[PDB]
Amino acid sequence: VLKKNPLKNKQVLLRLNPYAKVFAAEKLGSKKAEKTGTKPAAVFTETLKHD
Amino acid sequence: SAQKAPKWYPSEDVAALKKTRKAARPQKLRASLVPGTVLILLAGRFRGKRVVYLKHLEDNTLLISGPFKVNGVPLRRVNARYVIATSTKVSVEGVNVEKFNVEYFAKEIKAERVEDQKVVDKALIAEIKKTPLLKQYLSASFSLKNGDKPHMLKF
Amino acid sequence: PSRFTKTRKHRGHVSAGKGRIGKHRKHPGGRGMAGGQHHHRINMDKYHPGYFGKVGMRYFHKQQAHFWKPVLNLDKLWTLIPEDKRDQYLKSASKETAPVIDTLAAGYGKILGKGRIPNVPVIVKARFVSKLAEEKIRAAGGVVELIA
Amino acid sequence: GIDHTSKQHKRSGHRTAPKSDNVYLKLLVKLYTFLARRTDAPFNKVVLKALFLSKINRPPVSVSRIARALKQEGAANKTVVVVGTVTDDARIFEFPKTTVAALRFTAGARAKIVKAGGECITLDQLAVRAPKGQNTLILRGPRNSREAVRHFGMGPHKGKAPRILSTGRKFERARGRRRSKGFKV
Amino acid sequence: RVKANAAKRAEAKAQGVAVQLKRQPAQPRESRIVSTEGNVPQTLAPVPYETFI
Amino acid sequence: AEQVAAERAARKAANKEKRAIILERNAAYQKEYETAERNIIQAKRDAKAAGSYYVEAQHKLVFVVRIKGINKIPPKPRKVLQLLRLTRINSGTFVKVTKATLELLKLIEPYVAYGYPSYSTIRQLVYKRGFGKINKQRVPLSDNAIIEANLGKYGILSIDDLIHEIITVGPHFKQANNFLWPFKLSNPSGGWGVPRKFKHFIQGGSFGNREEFINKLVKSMN
RNA sequence: AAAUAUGUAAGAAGUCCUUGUUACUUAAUUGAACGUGGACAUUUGAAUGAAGAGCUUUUAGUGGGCCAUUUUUGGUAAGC
RNA sequence: GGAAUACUGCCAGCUGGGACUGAGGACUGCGACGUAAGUCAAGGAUGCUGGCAUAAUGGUUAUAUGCCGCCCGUCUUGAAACACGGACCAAGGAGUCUAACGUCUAUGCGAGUGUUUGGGUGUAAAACCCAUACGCGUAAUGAAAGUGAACGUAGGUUGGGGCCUCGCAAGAGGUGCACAAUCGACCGAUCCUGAUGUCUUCGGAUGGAUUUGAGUAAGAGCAUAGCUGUUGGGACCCGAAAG
RNA sequence: GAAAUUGUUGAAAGGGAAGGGCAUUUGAUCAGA
Ligand SMILES: [K+]
Ligand SMILES: [Mg+2]
Ligand SMILES: [Mg+2]
Ligand SMILES: [Mg+2]
Ligand SMILES: [Mg+2]
Ligand SMILES: [Mg+2]
Ligand SMILES: [Mg+2]
Ligand SMILES: [Mg+2]
Ligand SMILES: [Mg+2]
Ligand SMILES: [Mg+2]
Ligand SMILES: [Mg+2]
Ligand SMILES: [Mg+2]
Ligand SMILES: [Mg+2]
Ligand SMILES: [Mg+2]
Ligand SMILES: [Mg+2]
Ligand SMILES: [Mg+2]
Ligand SMILES: [Mg+2]
Ligand SMILES: [Mg+2]
Ligand SMILES: [Mg+2]
Ligand SMILES: [Mg+2]
Repeated sequence: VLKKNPLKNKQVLLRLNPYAKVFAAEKLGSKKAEKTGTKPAAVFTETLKHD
Repeated sequence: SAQKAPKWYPSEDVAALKKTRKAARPQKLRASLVPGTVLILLAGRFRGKRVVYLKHLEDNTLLISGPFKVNGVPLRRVNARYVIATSTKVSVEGVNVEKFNVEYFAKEIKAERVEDQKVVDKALIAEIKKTPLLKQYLSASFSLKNGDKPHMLKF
Repeated sequence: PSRFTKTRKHRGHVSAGKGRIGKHRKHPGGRGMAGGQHHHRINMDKYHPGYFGKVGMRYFHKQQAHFWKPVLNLDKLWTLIPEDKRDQYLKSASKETAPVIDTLAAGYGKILGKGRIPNVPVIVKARFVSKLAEEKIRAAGGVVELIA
Repeated sequence: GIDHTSKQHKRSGHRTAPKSDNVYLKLLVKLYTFLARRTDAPFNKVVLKALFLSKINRPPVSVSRIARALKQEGAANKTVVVVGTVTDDARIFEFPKTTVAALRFTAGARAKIVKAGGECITLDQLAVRAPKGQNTLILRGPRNSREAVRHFGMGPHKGKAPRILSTGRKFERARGRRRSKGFKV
Repeated sequence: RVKANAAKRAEAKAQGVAVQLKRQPAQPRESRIVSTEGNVPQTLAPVPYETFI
Repeated sequence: AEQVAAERAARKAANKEKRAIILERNAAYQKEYETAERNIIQAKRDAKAAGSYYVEAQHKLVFVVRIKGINKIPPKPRKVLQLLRLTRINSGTFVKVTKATLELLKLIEPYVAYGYPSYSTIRQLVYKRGFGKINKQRVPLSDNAIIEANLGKYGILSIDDLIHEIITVGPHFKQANNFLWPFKLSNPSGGWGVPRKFKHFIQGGSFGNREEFINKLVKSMN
């Protein structure tokens, strides 16, 4: 009789999408990225700063 | 026959309501309403009176006292949406407000209410008297002056 | 019944369903069959080809009774026999005692041969007969007797 | 505003009830409405639709047509269903024994069927005998055989029976109907 | 295409299970890595106006 | 001799099995999305480190919103809009990008704003304004049972299965996208960001390809 | 020699294999047309859409038009 | 060299204030929490409290204020028009009936149908009953003389609802009315061919054809009634100058 | 014993028309529980 919006009404958000509980518990919307340290090539930097 | 009565008549049976999913969960009153806080009454016969906040009641009303001896406002219920909670606090450790509940205020002046007024006021005035001109503050009525801007004012 | 007509429904509408631009005038295209060759030529030629002109030869003082000749096809040939007797005539398909059918007395002038008849002899008295009608009547073991 | 891709509020264009006020026909329609809703029987649905049809959409079905349908291979024992009138035909001389369910029977048609040794039942008797239309054979008369039909689509080179009151020589046969008078059609 | 489709269907039902017999519109390009070895990007600029008449 | 408990318990158990299947499928989808996004990021970084340029794949999915009213539309753009189911202002649909659909977007450019929808945008669109076509009956996607009943023959068991089939343009994208009723969006809540909508986005207007800013526009319209 | 516009096709009424009819056709069972029998349904052979598709009857009003962008003719031009 | 921050984007992160709405009316569903019982924000508002108990709310009406609002009808591409009719009011005032019809629909009967010209009868213009005819239909075609509708399971092919068999089903097969397309067959007309025979000029078998018919190919019509449309009628109403 | 039109009484409004729509004030009036 009445459309209840998920993205609010956590109850409906959980009726659909049982994975929302896991998402919220593990904080997958704030996932930390593994650190890497690849550096752009000198040719990339020189082209980028080329006038 | 003046109207030729209808072929079908509606049922004169009131239907039961379907089950309501609305539980009565406790009110969350704003963090500024801590017992002992000096409130300013915004409406009622004691509008503008500064009173002392006390136990939060079950009908969601705030139990307040003047103290009656200080400004003539007795122990009474008040609506939280009709008070401004100032940032002025007295200590209500020592006042016994467990007695006052919704049934206490159900509808000349009762001697029981006079004696509860005396006991609560005697517990409150002693705490008030160690803050200079707090008794005078509570005796004075609040009013907005020319240029007072309640969206900018702090209380 | 006037209460069911659309003129009751046009009450209050000025043009009575006849339009504001082209009104209901008296005789905008002529009366009756006017202009069938000039301004109704399309409607004459479509839906009435052959309307204008002469197509054959005349016949002064034609009497239709001279040409009265109702046709009965062979496919009936038995509704002229009474219903009760028809069953016992269909049974016992004998060359003797074959039922006699007066088609003229039944009101027909020519017997045609459209349908097919059961293989039972029948004596058919007619004024005229189709060739195939007589052939089928004879193949059923019957005969055609000409009368007038 | 909506850019409508089709006519709004368009009626389906099909009858949902008979135009007839025959109370017995309405009772038959009620019975077959129940059946079509609660049997999942294509037969019941098509019979319910046929019960709505106007007279020219229910052309009579003759006992000759029934006999030919029964001469169909394997149909000899099927119950013939005609949603309409069953008429008599003297052009046949050997009618088979069969069960025919029809809205109406001509006196002669009923007589021929019963004399051949069958039964003429109504559509509610048919519904009781075969609620799912078991072993039925729905026959329909020759719709495009009406006299009115031969005038439909009249025009040049159509060959479609001009609308005329008197027939014969001198009646719409000269100019536009032969090459000797102007042209032919 | 009919003949190639018959041949592909036959070879498919002989070799395994895959058909893919419907043509497809030109698809969006896939990712690619573009090298600069011998292809260092040249920088262009808009040219000033002149008449050359 | 009860035929009530031995049905309700079995139906609850079947519902639990279906929910566990949906849970594991959604977890797999989340892993897929995160891995693809981090692989794109890493490919770009690796190409830069190797002195190359990672040319990301062309976008396979667009979201198109009709921003023009229904009056005074030339017939060919009007027909293309009707074939993209954009028969009303602020109606939106997903279009799988091919040559055949790019040449439709080209025709209807002055009447639509379109671009490349993000997973967040698609998810919010389907969650809030998702409706399915069932006897066409514009049924809200309030439960996964409806999605299973109408798209389960394509392996789509939930609203997240549907979102997945949309974002990754799957083998049954046509059926899932057509099952999705055209999204009826509101006007943007902070405005269009431009004084006049009916010049191209490049020229300071609203229509045409706004490739990644379609997410902000649609989020403000949703 | 464009752009725009425009014809056709994108399959089961299809494709392949064998062989029956003929007074047509061939030097000729040569071919033509129509068939019999046999094989091939996940994508039955691009995309998108499809308040469905097809069909019929019968009748109303209308048959003064005008305007805007663009193409364009006469005219100096015109709210021509 | 190590950070920060901006910008952009994501979160099924948390949370405050404001507005509109409360449709539905036993249960049924999907969920959530809970160990389970049960509980819940989960297929649409309930709980607590106050005043009033009547002109207080509300309705009506006049007026005031804010904003808006040209005179209707008509012809017209275009009317508020410096286009026409209208000073006002009452009453009257314009698509009717009929003969014959088209389509559609309802009804009765159905290869038939129509009792009502007339007769019988009557409680007397009613109702009831009826013979022979006649009309239309059941045969067409040709100018006419005239001739006149089954090779066949009243045909073949394709599609075809429904039904039948098999199958859990999907589907496959059989039968396929209506209807559609097409190729045939039959009847009449036209053009040819011209057998037995013979009043030797009649007869016209048999076989044909880029020809033709408003035809046949297991009949649908007849009657009554209704809307709409048609024609003649004063003919929707009023109107000439004339004869 | 209608209306047009008119007298009297009562009420109300009125700076170059009047009439009308939405909303509310004010006055008058009134049904419903
Ligand atoms: K006219
Ligand atoms: Mg709703
Ligand atoms: Mg009108
Ligand atoms: Mg007029
Ligand atoms: Mg704003
Ligand atoms: Mg703007
Ligand atoms: Mg005119
Ligand atoms: Mg930010
Ligand atoms: Mg009021
Ligand atoms: Mg104004
Ligand atoms: Mg003019
Ligand atoms: Mg006007
Ligand atoms: Mg003027
Ligand atoms: Mg005039
Ligand atoms: Mg005047
Ligand atoms: Mg009057
Ligand atoms: Mg006169
Ligand atoms: Mg004269
Ligand atoms: Mg008097
Ligand atoms: Mg008066």
